[PDB]
Amino acid sequence: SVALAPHVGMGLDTRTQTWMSAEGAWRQVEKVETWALRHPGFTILALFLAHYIGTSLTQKVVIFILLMLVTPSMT
Amino acid sequence: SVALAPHVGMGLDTRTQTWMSAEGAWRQVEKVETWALRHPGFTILALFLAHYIGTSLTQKVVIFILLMLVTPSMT
Amino acid sequence: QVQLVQSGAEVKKPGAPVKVSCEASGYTFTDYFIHWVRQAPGQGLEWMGWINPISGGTNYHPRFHGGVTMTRDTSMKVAYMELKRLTSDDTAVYFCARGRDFRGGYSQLDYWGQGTLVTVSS
Amino acid sequence: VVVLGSQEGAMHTALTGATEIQNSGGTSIFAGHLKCRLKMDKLELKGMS
Amino acid sequence: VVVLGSQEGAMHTALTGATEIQNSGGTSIFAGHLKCRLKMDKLELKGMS
Amino acid sequence: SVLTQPPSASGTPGQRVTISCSGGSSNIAINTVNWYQQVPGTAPKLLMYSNNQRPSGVPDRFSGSKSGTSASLAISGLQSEDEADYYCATWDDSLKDVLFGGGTKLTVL
Ligand SMILES: *[C@@H]1O[C@H](CO)[C@@H](O[C@@H]2O[C@H](CO)[C@@H](O[C@@H]3O[C@H](CO)[C@@H](O)[C@H](O)[C@@H]3O)[C@H](O)[C@H]2NC(C)=O)[C@H](O)[C@H]1NC(C)=O
Repeated sequence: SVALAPHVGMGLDTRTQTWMSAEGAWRQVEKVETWALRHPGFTILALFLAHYIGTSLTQKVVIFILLMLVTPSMT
Repeated sequence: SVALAPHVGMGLDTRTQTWMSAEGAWRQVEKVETWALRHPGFTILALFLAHYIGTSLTQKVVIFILLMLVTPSMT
Repeated sequence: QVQLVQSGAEVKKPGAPVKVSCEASGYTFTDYFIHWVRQAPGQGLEWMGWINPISGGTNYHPRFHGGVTMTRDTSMKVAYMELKRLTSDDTAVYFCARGRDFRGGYSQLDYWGQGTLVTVSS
Repeated sequence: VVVLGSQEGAMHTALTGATEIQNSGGTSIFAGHLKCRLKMDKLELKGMS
Repeated sequence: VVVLGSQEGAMHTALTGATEIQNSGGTSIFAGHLKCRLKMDKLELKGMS
Repeated sequence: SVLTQPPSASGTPGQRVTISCSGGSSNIAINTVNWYQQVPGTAPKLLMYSNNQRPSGVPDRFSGSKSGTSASLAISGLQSEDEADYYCATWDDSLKDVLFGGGTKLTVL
């Protein structure tokens, strides 16, 4: 494919190993983390957006985590 | 692999268009759209989560849209 | 050893399809290429198209897409090329050669056969 | 107009959750489960006596 | 052990936001940008006479 | 682009004669050139299976390389048995096809 929609989580799994598990386990996460360490500018805006949206620490945390996670994965 | 993390927003602005502006302008939204059309199940879960966490209207809609964007991209 | 028999030369009439068989044994046929280079009398030889036996399709020279077809079989390790249309132009001997899949080796035609010859006339 | 290269590695990266089989003439597809209702009707121990 | 193919189209996909620089002899970087100053004192009107 | 090499004559006394191959910025300036010599009327053999590497051709006297847009071959101690047509073929990557040359009628006196 365009390698943007990996064939993952289809549910039709078996005891045997998949094509690539040791790397696909952390591929997307490592992309997000290298993004975040490269560019901290988005973090300030994400913190502000989570903070000034109606704030209960549950809501603030979930909004901040999602907003900091979505932009890197889906640029 | 390297197919992930394009430097779409890298900021080296230019007047002429880029390598693939036409496709890259919409490929991510295309991935999300085809993921949603393939799998309708996540919509119910996102609606449930937003409805039972969103205190207000705007918080609910923001939570719903972020959840519906992150998961297809994180797939 | 590794070689290509290339069957025997045959000559036909215009407006009919002719076949050129090309068998190469002695090595694992799957990995390597077959190139099908044409050579005219008193003229330079030009290459037309690959065929990957394992999964490959035709990738003809721009001059020859829709003019020739290439098929193959893995069990017998033979590559088939046939001429879907014989005009007066194609009066030459057609070759076979083994090619590598390396980017620098697309032109690597190490081994060649005898050369099946076909000419067209009334 | 450009031909946009070769998508092979993109494919190999894409199928990140697919299983594996073997392709040698016919294909023996591994990685599957099958239930079987065993029938112990006629089994008898050797050397009981 | 496997080989994981070739990353040609992978790289072609990756360089989405980059520009194009046609290199035939050395490099010829197009899509440039540059600031200039025009000192226009010595511009004859050419039609005074 | 397309490659064109010239036909030329030579003599049986040993001398360096250069079969120059000229191409473009997309076909030979970046890729490995391949040199072929054919005994006329039969199957051509391969003379150089890399840029400057010969598999089993006449050693120590057939050697050449490429410079920028041009590739060249040098032969030393050329006798009569070397009467052959010499071909330079390079892989064109823009048109996704190998680019064979017209041919040199290298005649040795
Ligand atoms: C796609 O482009 C290729 C070239 O890039 C076109 O190949 C052209 O094909 C024609 C006929 O097949 C060639 O004409 C022939 O020229 C020789 C020259 O000696 C002449 O002796 C023959 O009688 C014949 O007229 C033409 O030269 C060739 N062009 C080349 C080699 O540059 C091909 O037709 C194109 N395909 C299309 C438009 O569908």
